[PDB]
Amino acid sequence: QVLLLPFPAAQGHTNPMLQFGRRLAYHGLRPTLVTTRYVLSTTPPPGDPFRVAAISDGFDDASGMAALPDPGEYLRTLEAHGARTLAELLLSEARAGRPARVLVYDPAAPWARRVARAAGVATAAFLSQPCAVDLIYGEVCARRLALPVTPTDARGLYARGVLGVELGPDDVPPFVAAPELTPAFCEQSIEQFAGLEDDDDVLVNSFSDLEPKEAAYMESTWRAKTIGPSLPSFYLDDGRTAYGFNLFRSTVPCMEWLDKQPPRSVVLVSYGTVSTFDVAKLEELGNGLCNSGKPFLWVVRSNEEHKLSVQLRKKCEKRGLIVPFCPQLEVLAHKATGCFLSHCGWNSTLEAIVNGVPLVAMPHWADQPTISKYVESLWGMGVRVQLDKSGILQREEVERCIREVMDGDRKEDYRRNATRLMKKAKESMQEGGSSDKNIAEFAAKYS
Ligand SMILES: O=c1ccn([C@@H]2O[C@H](COP(=O)(O)OP(=O)(O)O)[C@@H](O)[C@H]2O)c(=O)[nH]1
Repeated sequence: QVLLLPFPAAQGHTNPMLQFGRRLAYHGLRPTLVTTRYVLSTTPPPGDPFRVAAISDGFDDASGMAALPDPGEYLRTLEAHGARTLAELLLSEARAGRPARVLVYDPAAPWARRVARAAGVATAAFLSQPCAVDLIYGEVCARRLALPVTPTDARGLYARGVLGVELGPDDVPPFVAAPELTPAFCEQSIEQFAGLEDDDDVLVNSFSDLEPKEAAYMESTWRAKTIGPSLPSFYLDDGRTAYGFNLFRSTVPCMEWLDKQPPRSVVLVSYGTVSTFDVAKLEELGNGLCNSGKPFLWVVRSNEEHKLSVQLRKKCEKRGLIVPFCPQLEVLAHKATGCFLSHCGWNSTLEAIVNGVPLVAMPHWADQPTISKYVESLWGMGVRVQLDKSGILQREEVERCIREVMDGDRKEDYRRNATRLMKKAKESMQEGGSSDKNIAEFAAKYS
């Protein structure tokens, strides 16, 4: 089979690799999703065409990340148990008459490539972040840039035609520009690339037209092939596609609420599945939303919602809806959706692009500051919130950015760019498109 090993944490996102796997199954390959025992027992399996299998991260009954909140210690524990149990899985698969043909893995777990290579299984790295960020990490790994990475280093790469934007201090990836703040994440980011040259294939969830210089450099430097955006075929208009109302229509109550709002009127608001906001930050964000006067759909996770006051929740009742989780793709495809106030995680960004939704970017760390710069400066599909002198986001700034995207003199600029990139994203994944071609090549290689 083809084994698919997304980053084996509950906080990891399996769907981009599953959508790659669905495309491989269309070409006749047989995919298995490999997750932790904890994830397997706490989420529904993917269903046809997938098998499921498990490894362990040390914690089969509880969440390893809650147990081990120091990131370095969680990652060392995952490596020790994961590598052992992955080896055991490769053997048990072979003994069950399903020897793995290839292991597709997120190199944010680079021990997986060692284990598979030692089992004589081909390996394909699946980069889950944008080429722009990936190449900066790769230059550090390759010892072409020292730590910390500076805006001067970034300006060099722009000048050499590698980066298509000039990154300032608030735009360079903090895990390498401020590595003392997050030692384990700095190491994780760089070690993604350590030994990547030994893989059979290297894949990235992006498309060439979005980041042309960066994807070209990733291809020539790391053999990376673009295979995205790795989203459901429906949202890419890929029939293997006529008039636009979502045929993949759920019963989720927030969708009923969106159905009653006017076209392009609603602000979707999410800071993703990992970041935590303190009470003060939630208060500035929620008041900004209320102060905007727009309808809004605010995702506040179950594990965060204790921080919302009664009074702010009531204020949000006037025009807003607060939910713990939404069907974000379905939301973004909805005719009522006008803009997305996002932390600019890459999956959320790609989902916004495929649906032509303009962005208000509120980045925290990882790839988000970089993505937010591309959003505002190269892609032109939205604006980034400006923090005050002490690094605080103020309610007045939240409000001003919402208004600027929905009502400002440049409203039509952001919409125009979003629509333009939407069309190119779809093209890339349709038959004969730049990403589709790389998927087909891979599939033939492993048939
Ligand atoms: O209410 C929500 C919040 C998030 N997501 C999905 O969760 C992923 C979040 O990934 P992202 O890279 O944006 O950031 P993270 O959450 O890892 O910071 C995306 O696929 C979202 O569509 C969702 O479906 N519903």
